[PDB]
Amino acid sequence: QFVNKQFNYKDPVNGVDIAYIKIPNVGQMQPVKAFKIHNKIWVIPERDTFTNPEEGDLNPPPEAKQVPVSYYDSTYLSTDNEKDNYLKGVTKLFERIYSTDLGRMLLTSIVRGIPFWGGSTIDTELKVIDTNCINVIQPDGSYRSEELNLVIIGPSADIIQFECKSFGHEVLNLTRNGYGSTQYIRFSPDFTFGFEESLEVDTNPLLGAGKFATDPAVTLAHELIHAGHRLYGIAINPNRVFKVNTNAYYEMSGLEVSFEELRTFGGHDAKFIDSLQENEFRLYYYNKFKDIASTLNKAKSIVGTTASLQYMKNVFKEKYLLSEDTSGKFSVDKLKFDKLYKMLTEIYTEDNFVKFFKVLNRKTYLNFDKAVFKINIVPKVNYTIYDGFNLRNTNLAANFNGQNTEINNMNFTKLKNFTGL
Ligand SMILES: [Hg+2]
Repeated sequence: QFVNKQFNYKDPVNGVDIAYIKIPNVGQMQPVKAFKIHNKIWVIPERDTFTNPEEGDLNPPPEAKQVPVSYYDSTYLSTDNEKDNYLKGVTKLFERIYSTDLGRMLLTSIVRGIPFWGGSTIDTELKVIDTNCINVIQPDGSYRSEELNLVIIGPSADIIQFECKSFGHEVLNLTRNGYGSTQYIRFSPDFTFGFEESLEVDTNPLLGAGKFATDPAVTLAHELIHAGHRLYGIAINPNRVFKVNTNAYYEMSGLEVSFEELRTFGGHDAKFIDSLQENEFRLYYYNKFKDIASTLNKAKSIVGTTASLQYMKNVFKEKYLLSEDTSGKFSVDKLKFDKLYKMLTEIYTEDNFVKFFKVLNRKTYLNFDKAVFKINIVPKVNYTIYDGFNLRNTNLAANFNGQNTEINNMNFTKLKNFTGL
């Protein structure tokens, strides 16, 4: 079991795993109630009005601009009951991901993926990077800094814009230099997307109303895979995009999909990135792990009193699977690097999780969303850790009937259609 406490949103704060916290954003903010569901992983059941100064409220953009696939509701996730349900929904989804061998591996890699202590401007000293921590209000009212890897937070204005956010460094590209950084995942367990079972229908923008619902566990896993990349500093620059020439409608609109998203989906999508660049990326991040080992070897003392130099050097030797001689000098073994790189990029994919969940799912990232549904996964009669919607020993166990929004219509309320627009 991944989440040892069944938190209720109204549980009293203790300054340990139920606390009012502040996020290291450049602006001001009122403390927000947060829940530590696992070592290094916190959940904030609030709409993310914090990580991005440009998204400080919940109203859509009124400047003759509006993205087609979007959904707005400024009251969602504003009541204590919604926040309680959000917390239990997210918890349930982590347990579902933890219930599979692949999910356990991913969550283990994510917990191990401590953002690198590269904040020191002096080579002989190892120092944390402040924006990889939160500030936790203690029972005496004072703040203490706590390192963390992952935050699950509510979506911003656009409810169905699920994405990873993280704080940048002035000089460093933390998500693409091997360092990594604390990841804020905007996510909701209260909505899901509809897709079409037929491939030609799913990839056509004019057809389908979204007969089947995506298992939210897959959506979170997709998100967590992205966070794994960025926590290990191997995320592919989103400016590297594949000019889709395999879907006449994508080409018609000149749609480009980032290599990072094709990689995350896996399956055939990941094959659109040809060998020459794949090799280039691998070699690029292999060197970054070399510079990390070269930084560790120069560090002779540590900054602060939270942990010893020896301990932090070992934390990063285990994160990056470095090699260590008797004198403590670290190096990167190409074999072990390729092992970890492939693990994070090819083993952890959305298409692989589909196999472990035994759910129905979009066959490619290169499709067209059909509709968005309101769901409630907290009741065991709706959704279980082990089966998602396809509850065993009911009519929903077979043929993914649980995700069939026409057969299981009581579990889905269609809110918006995207076909045609
Ligand atoms: Hg993400």
